[PDB]
Amino acid sequence: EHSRDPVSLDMPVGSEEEAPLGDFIEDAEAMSAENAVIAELLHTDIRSVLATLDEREHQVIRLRFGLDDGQPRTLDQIGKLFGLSRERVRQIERDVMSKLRHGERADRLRSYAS
Amino acid sequence: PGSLIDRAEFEAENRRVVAEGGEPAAGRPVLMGITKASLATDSWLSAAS
Amino acid sequence: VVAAFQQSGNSPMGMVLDAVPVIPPELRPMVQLDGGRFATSDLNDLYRRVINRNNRLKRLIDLGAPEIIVNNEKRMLQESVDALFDNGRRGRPVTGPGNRPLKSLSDLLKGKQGRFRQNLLGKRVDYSGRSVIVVGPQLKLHQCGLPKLMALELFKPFVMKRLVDLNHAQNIKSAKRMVERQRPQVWDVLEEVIA
Amino acid sequence: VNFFDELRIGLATAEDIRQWSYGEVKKPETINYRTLKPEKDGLFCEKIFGPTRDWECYCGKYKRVRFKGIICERCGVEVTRAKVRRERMGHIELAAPV
Amino acid sequence: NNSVPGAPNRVSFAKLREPLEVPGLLDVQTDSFEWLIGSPRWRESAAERGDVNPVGGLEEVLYELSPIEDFSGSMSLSFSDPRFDDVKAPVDECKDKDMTYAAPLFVTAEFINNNTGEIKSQTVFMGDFPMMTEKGTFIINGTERVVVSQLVRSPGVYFDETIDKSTDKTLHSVKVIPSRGAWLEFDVDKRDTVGVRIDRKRRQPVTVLLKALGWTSEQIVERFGFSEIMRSTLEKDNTVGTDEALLDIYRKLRPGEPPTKESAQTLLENLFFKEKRYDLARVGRYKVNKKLGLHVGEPITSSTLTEEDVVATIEYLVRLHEGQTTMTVPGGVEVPVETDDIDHFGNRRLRTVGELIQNQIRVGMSRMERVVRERMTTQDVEAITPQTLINIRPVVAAIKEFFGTSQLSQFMDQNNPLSGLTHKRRLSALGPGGLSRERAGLEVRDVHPSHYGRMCPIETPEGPNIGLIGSLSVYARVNPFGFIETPYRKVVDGVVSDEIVYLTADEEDRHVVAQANSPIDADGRFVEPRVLVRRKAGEVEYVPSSEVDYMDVSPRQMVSVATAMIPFLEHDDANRALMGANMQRQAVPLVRSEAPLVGTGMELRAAIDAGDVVVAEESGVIEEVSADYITVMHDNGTRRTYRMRKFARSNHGTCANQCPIVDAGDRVEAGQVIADGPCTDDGEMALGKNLLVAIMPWEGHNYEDAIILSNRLVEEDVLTSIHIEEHEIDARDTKLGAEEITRDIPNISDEVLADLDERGIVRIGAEVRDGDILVGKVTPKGETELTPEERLLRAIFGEKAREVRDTSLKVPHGESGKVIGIRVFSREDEDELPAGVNELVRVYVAQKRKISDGDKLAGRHGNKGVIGKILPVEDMPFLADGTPVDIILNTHGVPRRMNIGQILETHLGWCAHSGWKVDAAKGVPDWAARLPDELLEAQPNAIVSTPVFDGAQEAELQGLLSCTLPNRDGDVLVDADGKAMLFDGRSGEPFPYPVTVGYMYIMKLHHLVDDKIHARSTGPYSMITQQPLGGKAQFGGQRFGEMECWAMQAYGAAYTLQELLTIKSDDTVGRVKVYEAIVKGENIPEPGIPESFKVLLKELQSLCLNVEVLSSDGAAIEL
Ligand SMILES: [Zn+2]
Repeated sequence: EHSRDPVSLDMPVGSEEEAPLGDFIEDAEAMSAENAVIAELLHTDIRSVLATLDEREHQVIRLRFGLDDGQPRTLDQIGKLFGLSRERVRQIERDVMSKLRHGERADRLRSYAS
Repeated sequence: PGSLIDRAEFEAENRRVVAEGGEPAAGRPVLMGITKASLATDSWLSAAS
Repeated sequence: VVAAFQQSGNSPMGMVLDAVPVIPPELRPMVQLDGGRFATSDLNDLYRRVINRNNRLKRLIDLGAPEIIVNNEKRMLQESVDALFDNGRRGRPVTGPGNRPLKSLSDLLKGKQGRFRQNLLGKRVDYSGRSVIVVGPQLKLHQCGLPKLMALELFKPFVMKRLVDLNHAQNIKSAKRMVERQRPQVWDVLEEVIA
Repeated sequence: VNFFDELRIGLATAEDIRQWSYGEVKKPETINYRTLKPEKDGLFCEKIFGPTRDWECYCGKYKRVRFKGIICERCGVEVTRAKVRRERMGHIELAAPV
Repeated sequence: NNSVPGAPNRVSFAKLREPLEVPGLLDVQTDSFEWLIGSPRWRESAAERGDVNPVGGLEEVLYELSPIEDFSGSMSLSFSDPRFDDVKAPVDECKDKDMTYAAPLFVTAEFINNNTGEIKSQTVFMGDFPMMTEKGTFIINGTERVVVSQLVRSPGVYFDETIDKSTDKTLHSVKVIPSRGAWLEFDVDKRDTVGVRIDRKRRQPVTVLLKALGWTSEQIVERFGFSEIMRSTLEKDNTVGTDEALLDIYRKLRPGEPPTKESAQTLLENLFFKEKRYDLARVGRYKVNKKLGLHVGEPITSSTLTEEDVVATIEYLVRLHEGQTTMTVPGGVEVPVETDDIDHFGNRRLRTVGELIQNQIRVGMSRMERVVRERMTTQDVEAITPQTLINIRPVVAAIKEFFGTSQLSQFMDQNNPLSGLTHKRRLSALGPGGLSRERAGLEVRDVHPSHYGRMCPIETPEGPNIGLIGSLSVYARVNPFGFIETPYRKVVDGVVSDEIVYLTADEEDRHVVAQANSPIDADGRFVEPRVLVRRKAGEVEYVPSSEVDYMDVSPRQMVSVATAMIPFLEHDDANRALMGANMQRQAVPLVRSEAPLVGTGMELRAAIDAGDVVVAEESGVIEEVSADYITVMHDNGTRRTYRMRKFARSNHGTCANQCPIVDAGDRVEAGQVIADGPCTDDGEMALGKNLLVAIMPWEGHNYEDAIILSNRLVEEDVLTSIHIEEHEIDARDTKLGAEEITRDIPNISDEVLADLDERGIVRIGAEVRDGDILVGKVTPKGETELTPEERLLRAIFGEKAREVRDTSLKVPHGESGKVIGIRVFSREDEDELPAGVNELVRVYVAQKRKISDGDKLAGRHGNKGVIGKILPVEDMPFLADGTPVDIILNTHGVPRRMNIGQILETHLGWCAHSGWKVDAAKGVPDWAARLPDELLEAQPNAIVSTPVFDGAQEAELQGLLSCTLPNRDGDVLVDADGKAMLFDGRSGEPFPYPVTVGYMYIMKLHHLVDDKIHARSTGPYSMITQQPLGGKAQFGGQRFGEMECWAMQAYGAAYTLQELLTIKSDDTVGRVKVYEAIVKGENIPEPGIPESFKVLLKELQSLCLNVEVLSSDGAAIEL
């Protein structure tokens, strides 16, 4: 397979010279709709839903999970930033999970999980 | 001499040169085909196509 | 010719080249087709030839050799650049497979496949379609009939938006999925959105 | 924006070819067979033209999205959208005039 | 006179008896390959024909090559006696398993060493050969392939003539066109420089070359003395001396090389007399001998040009210039002298499949021979054996390349038996070795008076390939040399003789040909002293009934097979007949085929020879018959079983079925049809159904070629068609992992995956809709950090990253129906798959299509149409007895298009359907004098036939229409004129005037509306150009060309044109912005610069052209 002559994208295909092969090659980037519309829409829905989280919880997500500054700060790192321990934050995280999975929040976020 | 020039520019240049004393240039009207007319009056960008 | 050059204010030195440019790679893409077989435009081959000749010239100059071989390789580089800018404009065109001529750089502009004539042939547009036409005498002069299967797929953004706004869908993704599935809730909105 | 009064053409000179180009092509290698990615100073190098993936670095030092206009000192590549790869130019240096 | 035992009985309006039955309609395709391979049947056929030397194709090609030897003369090899082996697997297995129908061939190679005098001979394997099935087709990689014959100009001598514009003096130009070698042009010019153009060189005088050949000057003087211009040219040449002439020739051909007598002589011999470098096909040498009348008394063995030929050509040129009517040469008989015609079929030969395959194998064998000689010149001479010498790779490679990519190896279209039969019978005039569309002039696309009986002048493609693609006439046959022959019965002394002879173009030209329609007494005496006759070239004039020399066989001799089954073809126009013939090849096989009420006698023979109907090989008695298979007990005690393929996808999407039409305990005679394939009712072609037609405009729904159909057709499945799609996916190994098909798919609901089985494929018989998953597969993944929220959602729900992506094959857009069959090939089971693949599965989806708006219908007379509306059965006009009409056709399109034959077909169809009983108590009426005695009485729904150019005259129809039987109610609907008083379906009141009614045969074309509908709001885009694009699965955008831009500019519309070319075509960011804006409430933004202009600038700069846009100030601008 490594020993093979490549096909020049400029050879005619169909033999009528109505187009050369390089014409019929798709891209592999964000489509006009695939990512653009869904990415922007879920970003706006993020500004709507992830904003509903408490201010302290909003910062928790922004740092440990990485909304604002990225770099998901491990429980130890975010604890260093806030002074909290690795065990206490887990209970608040699970409470946030329980809060989000019920109601309009989960209804909004289902579409972006599939 | 012997170069085709549009009437407007030729007349304007002739008036400009004559007003300062330069002698007039003798020319006669001439028609030409659509192909040559298009080539004479067009952009190089449009001419290449 | 000489008067055209004199009026310019530039120099005729531009005819002799000392640095040939290269088009950006996206204009000459190397893409992996299905079956893991590589594909690439001939521009890459021509650029490879020119680069190899230039590097060999540099190596010969660095080491040093009798002027016969150096002159031969200089002729080689000149002919390679000539082939790059145009194949067949002079001499025997280069052909790797099946004695087929490599589409030179200037060939992208001239000929039937050139960019100028292709642009003169127009472009392919979105939000369009075609179908057979059947006479309908029930229509007014300012009317036409569009099959729903075509209107739905052609008005997709408008109809999906309006469907979202009527609360039939919670967001854009659900609306797109429903339009693709063509649920019965889409036809009313589609009739509403092409008034 | 879209004010183009005139469009002119001229004969490029050694200096003009270099000014358009962002980098010089030194070697003919097109792609690395094992990593399927462009080679240093080849016909596809990111150092010359641009990054293959948007907001990505060749070595990954500055792979995060929040690096705009920062050239990675480790590999000297720019961090911008992949579409720049269709815009930026290069130039070869002829050892003898042609 | 039904040749086949069990033909349906359909009386015909035949007033003449054909002395010769139609030959095997596929004989042209089969005989060529039979000659190629070489079989006893071909050998005995050739011996019967009287050929002195029966030589096959393979043996000829590899005999002319032998004996290959080295220059030193110490080595030499030969191989001959080519014989084949048995086939690998049956045709069904090869087609089902994707194999190639072939059979290996062996050649005995005798290796001889001259110095020692030793012999080493043994059989040599030479790859596989793509044998041809009985239907005259090649099964390549499981796909049916048919190679169409080609028309090329036979090698020989052509004496062209051109007239000077100024001198106004005839200029006679001669051209020799060998199969392979130099080209000679002995052309006389105003300056009188009669010269030779060898390989397009300067016009050196012919005398110089002639003396260079050793021709003494006094011989030139004596032989050419009768010529004055040539004598003066002989006196004008300056260079003299054999050595000087040879050196001049060498310099003109190869200047700057050592000029020597030996080198010049060797070059001349190599260029002209050497067989390898310069060769003339046997046909070429035969034609040259006939033209010049030299060496006619002996069989042709030497196939190379000789000095006698050149001198004879020059003599012919000078004599023709003199104006001589004929010339004679020592050893040659008197022959005429005239300019040749290129388009004549006496000069255009036909190279069938045998010729093409022979040429390809010859090329492969020569390529092999080069390497063989190179290897043998270097390898050791002691322990050399032919086995290690012969290389088989190049020959098989050439054969495969020809069968795969050659333009003369096309997919055999399989809409219906007629389409396949016509494709096998095609006569291509383009492709490799022939003319190209652009280069070829328009003078070759016209008809020639020599096409009568050889090439059908009606049938032809309507597109740009008009005149370059025809079809063999019904009776045309291909002579061994390749010239198309036609039958004729010779008249000896004014009495027609039963025995027939086949005449080619030249023989036809030199004789006199009668006309079949010319009346002849039962004793063979021409009643008319003067009979219409056809002469040399497009000349027809009355001649005494004694000078006539030859007579045709049937009036249908000049029509193809497709055109021979258009009733009342003699009444339609040529263009309309062409359109009807072409459309007869696009019919879609329905579910229940019905034989036509009115149709020529070609239906049955075309159906039988099309190969789509199984015909018993030997007479026997059927033991048990079942839908799947039938078993017949032969009279000799041996039982045979015919397996009938059912619901098998054709080559173009249609379905092929074979329903038996025999009952248990029936004795079937040999050659009787057993089951009917697609488009066949009781062993006769049936492309469509019979519909009751009323010709009238109806409220504008049938306006301008539109058609109105009764809903009875839709609800009765009259025009219901079955189509079988085909999808396939493969699991190819990747450097990153191996793809595997599994039922489990990442992140999909169970409801969607409710139809897939454990293996991961859809269960048979499960309805599949648009966008549904058809087979689930998972592809390996590398490393790609999840987006923040996507990774979070993965964490919350316990759904792991599941790196493997989804690439499951899904039903493309606009497909539906059951899943009739699934075929899976796995590398584990030792199956042949392409390199790098392990699991290949293909799923067949079958859809049943009912006629609806947009589907195309058309009769046999070239009158297309589209279903404008499908009215309820209660709205259609109905006859006086309550029989609603099934279709309405506009009357404004019949007379304008001048295809009046359709009305006559309608009248005859009504007469046949209702049945007629000609009054005979007082005696046969005058108009019925010529009607066959069996045609005076018919039963309702009878079958009638009107052979082309010989059928029911108008008087016959006028008489029949007034004698139709009454209905069961005791009333006659149609009047004598053929019109009937209809009742309106909506208003309920009778129409003021009577309307034409009758049964017309209506087909269903393959230009269905389902495939044509196309839409695209936003899909994938190209890569280099970034314009809209995408396979027809996701549909591609339309083409807004230049004329569509001038139309927009003329309107004064400027914003629409700015949009259609920038915001929805090329803008990379404008497209996304506008899609967001439409999917949002905001306005549409302003378009930017098209990428097709940025690309243009970035490319124009790369040519070292400094292109920079500037403002009024002259400042360079950034883009
Ligand atoms: Zn880096």
